[PDB]
Amino acid sequence: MIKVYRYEIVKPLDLDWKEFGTILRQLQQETRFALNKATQLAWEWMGYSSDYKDNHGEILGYTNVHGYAYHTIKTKAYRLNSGNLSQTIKRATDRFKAYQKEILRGDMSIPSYKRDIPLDLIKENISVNRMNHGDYIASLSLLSNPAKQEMNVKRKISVIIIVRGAGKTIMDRILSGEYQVHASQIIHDDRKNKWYLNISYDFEPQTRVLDLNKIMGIDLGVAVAAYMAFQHTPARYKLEGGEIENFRRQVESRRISMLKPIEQLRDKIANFRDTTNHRYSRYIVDMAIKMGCGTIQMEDLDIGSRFLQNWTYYDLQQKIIYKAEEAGIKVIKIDPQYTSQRCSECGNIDGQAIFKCRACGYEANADYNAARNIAIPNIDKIIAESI
Amino acid sequence: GSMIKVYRYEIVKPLDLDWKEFGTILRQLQQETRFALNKATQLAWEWMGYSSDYKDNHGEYPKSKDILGYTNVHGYAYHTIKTKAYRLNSGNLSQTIKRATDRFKAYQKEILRGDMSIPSYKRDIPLDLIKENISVNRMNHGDYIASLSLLSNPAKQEMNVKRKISVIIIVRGAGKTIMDRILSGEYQVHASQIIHDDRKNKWYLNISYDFEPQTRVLDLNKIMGIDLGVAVAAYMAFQHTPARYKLEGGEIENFRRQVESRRISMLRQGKYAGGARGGHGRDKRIKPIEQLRDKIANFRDTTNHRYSRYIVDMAIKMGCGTIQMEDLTNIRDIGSRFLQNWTYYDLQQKIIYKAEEAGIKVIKIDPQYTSQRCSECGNIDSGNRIGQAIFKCRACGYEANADYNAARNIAIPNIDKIIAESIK
DNA sequence: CAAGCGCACCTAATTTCCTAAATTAGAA
DNA sequence: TTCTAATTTAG
RNA sequence: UCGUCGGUUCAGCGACGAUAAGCCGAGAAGUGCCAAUAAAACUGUUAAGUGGUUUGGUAACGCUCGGUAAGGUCCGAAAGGAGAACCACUGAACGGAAAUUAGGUGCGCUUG
Ligand SMILES: [Mg+2]
Ligand SMILES: [Mg+2]
Ligand SMILES: [Zn+2]
Ligand SMILES: [Zn+2]
Repeated sequence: MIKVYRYEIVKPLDLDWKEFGTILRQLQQETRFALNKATQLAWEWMGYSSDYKDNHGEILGYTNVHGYAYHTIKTKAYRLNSGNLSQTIKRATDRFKAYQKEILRGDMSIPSYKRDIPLDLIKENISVNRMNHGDYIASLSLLSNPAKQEMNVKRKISVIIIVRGAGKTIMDRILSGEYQVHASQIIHDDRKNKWYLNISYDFEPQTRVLDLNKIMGIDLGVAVAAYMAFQHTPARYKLEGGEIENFRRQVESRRISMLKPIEQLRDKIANFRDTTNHRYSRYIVDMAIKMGCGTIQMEDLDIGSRFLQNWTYYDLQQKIIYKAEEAGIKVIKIDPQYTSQRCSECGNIDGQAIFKCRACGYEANADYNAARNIAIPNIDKIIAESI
Repeated sequence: GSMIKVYRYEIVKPLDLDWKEFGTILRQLQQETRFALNKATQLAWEWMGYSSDYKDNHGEYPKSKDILGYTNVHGYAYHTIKTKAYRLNSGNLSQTIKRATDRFKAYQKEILRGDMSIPSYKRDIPLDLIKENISVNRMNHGDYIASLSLLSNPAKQEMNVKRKISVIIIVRGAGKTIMDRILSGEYQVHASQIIHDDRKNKWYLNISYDFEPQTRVLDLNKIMGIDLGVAVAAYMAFQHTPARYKLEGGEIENFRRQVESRRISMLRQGKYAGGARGGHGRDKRIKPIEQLRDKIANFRDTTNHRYSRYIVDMAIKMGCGTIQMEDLTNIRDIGSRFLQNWTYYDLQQKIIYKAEEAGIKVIKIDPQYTSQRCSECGNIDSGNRIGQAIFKCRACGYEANADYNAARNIAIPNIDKIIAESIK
């Protein structure tokens, strides 16, 4: 629903980077003053003040803590926009109400705010418009009428933001109407000395319904117990078998030093293999329902180079199929052929740590490549056509 | 005198109490310590807010004696927390509060400027014990008993503990040398703490004490230099003698990589795990890595303890009086050193306090071209040759390991001034 | 694999601290 | 009546 | 292979536990979901517009708080038994506690 994305600020559109930078640092002092004062006033509002406060010298007229704080801090913080001051004060007082019980009990001292504090912004005070020559501009309303006059920054402060990549996909929907702005912030990073514009956006999450056209493959890996990949998204999931290696070392050592006892150790092995299969099968199907795939392609089932070595391989299929087919997903058993020794990037049919295509040069994890290769619709034939 | 050190003693059995009553007390007082620490920090921040509003509205700062009724924020904090943390000893509560307010007073400028957040104190806070509230007496038979004053007058009439709480402590090994000196008078017990170790479910009596260091006769013109190398954990060289002493690593990050790999492997396994591992909060889901609590920290602590002792012993064995090392605050050539994620500050901090017990002065110098300057000719080639291993300069043909010429350089007195006057 | 957000959990670097004097209440 | 442990507060 | 005990850390050794990267119970502070309700603030002649507050329920949560194995000896046929009593090795080291800053990691949602 409410997600954020950073857009680094290139340069001020009408100001210099010195005059613009100075204004931001003054608005940062007023933001931090408002955040700390709103905590003091929320500290008094809850009746937490000590006796000496209103005894030697120092109901209130308003209804909420935000109302009492906003009017008190309004006088001094006269540079921030009146809208943005409400959002800054709301953050401080909502954090005090969140931590109220720990503050009273004594499990926490007091909420604190860092020096390089973000500058809040409301929906109506941020607007992104695209210029015809492929430029992205974000007009920001940051100053109040008294501050605009003194600072000679009349109109809004426009900044150019680098929008390239996933941002251009999100941003181009904000301008159309699919995504709508909710709030915003102007963050500062001291390790790059760059200003950012976090534009939170509100949307309707996509409803993922099972599709018989999206395919999720499974790779019985060598260093990973299982690997999952998709050809419609770079998303990947891996069923690592760190617990399986430890159990096999445990049993072997106990078998050596065990020389009924052997009968009980064999019974434990059968249970572990079955339960691990249940956990492994459920994860595979759950990571398929999440991605909206309705087809699970995999191999058909000695020890092999596969990570599981000796294992109830046939039992795992009869639990992958049963769990997948309880949710509408079908299973296609595709022979391995040369899926591992093939390039998913340029279709180069042609150690095992990283696979590097000799022509295309794509280098990625071998188990991941063997999973994308399996994931291709009807990979079995297209390899057979080349071989 | 002049040095303070601690030694833990394990508490085996509480005399005249069960382990289910003493454990209940020790955790009740572990919550009043957290309350006192956290509430006394609120009063320091509150009083600071009052002062800022007073100066703007009245010209000059207010006086605590006239508004709070006390000459310090510590006294007012004691007056307000005394009614709620009524189980702690008054002495112990006073020291606990003093730590909270002194921390605030030390970093008050940073707190106002936003550079430092207001301190917040955790659940498993150690329990404070003053010098006057700790007494160790050993019976003839050979069993040490520590008498502790942990309770207040209302508490001693609610828990039915008429006198101090006596606990049996194990005193063996180097703890026997320290304790027998405390019972004599060579060492004076300072304010101490009670700590809980979660891995073994054991309570330790961390006793801090004061001891006069031994003063060996060591010339101050003898300097040993230490270089944290790339193929060796640390290298030591001297200017006067062509003697080298090297601390080859052996096992340094083998431990760290084999602990993080399990920690990530355990957490990643939680996504597909047994039914009982989910649905019981954060602790029961991250529970498998609770066996890896401080294995890395303890391994790096003991390993650095051995290295510092070896380094200081070589300085004493060769008669060295000054130990010059690098000031790595500038963050120079990290990762490529033999130690990669090691605690280079724990090694340096340990050498300092283990050299002052030996009467050895420690001087940190600014590492600038230290590993690039040939130690015989004195010609700082901006580009030496090889990245590591053998280093051959071109004014003299001097050949040696890059870690021995980086330890024969730090060993030169006032080399920090010399190097600058070779580039300006 | 990458990037935003929310949370918590680790580890390194770094600083500060590791009270006393006087008064009172309870016990022999 | 002495005194040893606990409380209180200045610096 | 990972842990428990042998005064602390590290390693070894002796005995023991291990499917422990496992099993289980209550509950309602937070997220999520559901049903009621609509404050502050802003822009506006008003009207209206933006914004989302407050209460209850539910129990899916890296939701909260917890429980669960591990030296010898002894009683107990055996389970089991009081954190009951007693006994328990070799080498190196043995200055810590709290907080803060910074970096990283994992989990969950969205997107490429
Ligand atoms: Mg051990
Ligand atoms: Mg030992
Ligand atoms: Zn290719
Ligand atoms: Zn040279």
